[PDB]
Amino acid sequence: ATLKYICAECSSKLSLSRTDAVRCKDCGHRILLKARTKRLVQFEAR
Amino acid sequence: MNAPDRFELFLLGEGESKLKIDPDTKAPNAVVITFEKEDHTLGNLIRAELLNDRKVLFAAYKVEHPFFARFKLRIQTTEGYDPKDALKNACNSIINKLGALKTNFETEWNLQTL
Amino acid sequence: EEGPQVKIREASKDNVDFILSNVDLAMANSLRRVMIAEIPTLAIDSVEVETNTTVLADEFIAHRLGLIPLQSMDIEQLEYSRDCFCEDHCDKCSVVLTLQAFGESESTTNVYSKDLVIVSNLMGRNIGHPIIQDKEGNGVLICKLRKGQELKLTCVAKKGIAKEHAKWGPAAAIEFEYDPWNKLKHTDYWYEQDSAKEWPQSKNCEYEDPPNEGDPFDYKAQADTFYMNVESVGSIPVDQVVVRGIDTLQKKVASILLALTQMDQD
Amino acid sequence: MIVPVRCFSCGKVVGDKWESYLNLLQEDELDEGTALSRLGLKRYCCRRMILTHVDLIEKFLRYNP
Amino acid sequence: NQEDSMIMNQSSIDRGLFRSLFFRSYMDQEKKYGMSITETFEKPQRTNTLRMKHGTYDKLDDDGLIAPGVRVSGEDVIIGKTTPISSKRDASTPLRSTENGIVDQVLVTTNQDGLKFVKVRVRTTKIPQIGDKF
Ligand SMILES: [Zn+2]
Ligand SMILES: [Zn+2]
Ligand SMILES: [Zn+2]
Repeated sequence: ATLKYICAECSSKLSLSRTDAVRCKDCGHRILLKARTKRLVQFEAR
Repeated sequence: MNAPDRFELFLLGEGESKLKIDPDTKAPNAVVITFEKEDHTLGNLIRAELLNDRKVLFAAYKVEHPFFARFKLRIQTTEGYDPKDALKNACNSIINKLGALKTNFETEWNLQTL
Repeated sequence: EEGPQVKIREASKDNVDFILSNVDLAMANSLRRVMIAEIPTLAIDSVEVETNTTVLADEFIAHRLGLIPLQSMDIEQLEYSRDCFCEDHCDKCSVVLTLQAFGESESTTNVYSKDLVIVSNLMGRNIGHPIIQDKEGNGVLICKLRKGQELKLTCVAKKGIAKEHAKWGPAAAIEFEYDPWNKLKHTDYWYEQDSAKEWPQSKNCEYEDPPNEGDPFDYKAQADTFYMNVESVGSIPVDQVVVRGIDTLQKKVASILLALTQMDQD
Repeated sequence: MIVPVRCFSCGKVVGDKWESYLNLLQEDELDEGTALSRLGLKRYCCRRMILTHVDLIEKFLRYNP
Repeated sequence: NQEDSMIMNQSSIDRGLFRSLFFRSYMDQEKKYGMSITETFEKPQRTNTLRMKHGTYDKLDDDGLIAPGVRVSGEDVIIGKTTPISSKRDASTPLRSTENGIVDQVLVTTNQDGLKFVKVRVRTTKIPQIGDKF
């Protein structure tokens, strides 16, 4: 539910510490993406 | 970015009244009604109706800049006729004209089947 | 009935063809403007996006949602939130719709205007049900999703006039022609060798008496009798477009009449 | 990039006629013009709207994540 | 519409005529030299650091990255990197002064050399305004 990152190759929910380097645990591939804020954005449908 | 809010087109601002009636500096018995938050939907209609009043000498309207929803109506009437009245009468005449039209269209619509 | 005369030739669920006899150009035109702009309607004016894993941008989706036509029948018994007392919106000024769709099927999943859901208590008002004229029952196609994708969002539909955003138009096109014989000589037809053979004559030529070739020009004639066709988008039925058209125009004249009376005191 | 809702010029709702349009061409074996007309798309501004539309969404969907 | 000017139907525009998306992808990397000497990606505070931007860093998470979905404007610090001095002096990236948008995506990858490096993209809808060239 409460993550930090997501692998771009295998669309997989992840989360790791900068003390534990980079890359996907159960995929390999070194990519990674930040994942949407739960902050919630409101748009004028204009 | 430097554009105004689209409601500035129909919403009156800080203070700001709809009609500002100012006496004409030049010719007598004439006046300049500045209609705030208005276009050609109202300008032309009031103007053309005023031109039917066979006691109104002059009646014209202009929209000085397109950026702004605001128009200037100039009215000149015969001695012993306040232009404020000439407008009042014009306005009234339009409501009545439109009244009939609603009633008529309504009538005809009911007779139509689809 | 006394003044201006209406003669409906054709009428449908979303189209009315008629003639407007005994009227001034200004009135005919002003009606056409008020029908385009100044009539209030309900439209999504706030999308709150929880999830969006579609190929489309959040705002790109929000934009389409605004354009989606929805019931504006009992729209006169919904308030402009601007003049409502609530902090933000409520039930007296807004309609709250929901959209949750998840591409679950192996095939492409289509999101329709049919898939929006009212969550606001309507208080028995005919309002904000996405208007669906489509044969198959689906609305407007909003989005598409692959097997993976999900789109979770909330919509606040609000009262507004086309004059603020084109989405609020109960509008569509309005046909408008007067004097299909140019008897008025109200336009000078451009030609190479012949004005008559080169310009195609109107559907409305049947309804008028063709000129008179070797006859004097009617200098005193005033443009009257207007051939019109009003198309509804669907939010408000056709009869109501013109009835509310007449009405709102009549209203703004009355506010200008009432305006005079306030300056009259001091 | 998905069939716009409403024609830019006039406003007639076009965002619902799309799939319908494709059946007329594919299944019903109709021609573009007649199919456009069959959908009630009379004016040229409404005609172009669907006729010149390129539905890239189909292509984007194709991408794996 | 005189002298190479043109009139647009504002109505058409609201309906989606000539509307476009604009994407600007900002980027940075942790250090370029030093065997123990590295820069850092984190939201920085008062920490004897002093020499900093502001535009508020306050939209950054602990990783020194904005989460995708936040609206960004002005000089909003979008990446929070820091240079260590033998005291954390700034090295943080503000969003392009003139710009404003919504964070579209943030990519956290490594280099051939094995260094933390980020790519931050920002989305903006550009609507046909006044002196827009066609
Ligand atoms: Zn992976
Ligand atoms: Zn309210
Ligand atoms: Zn059209």
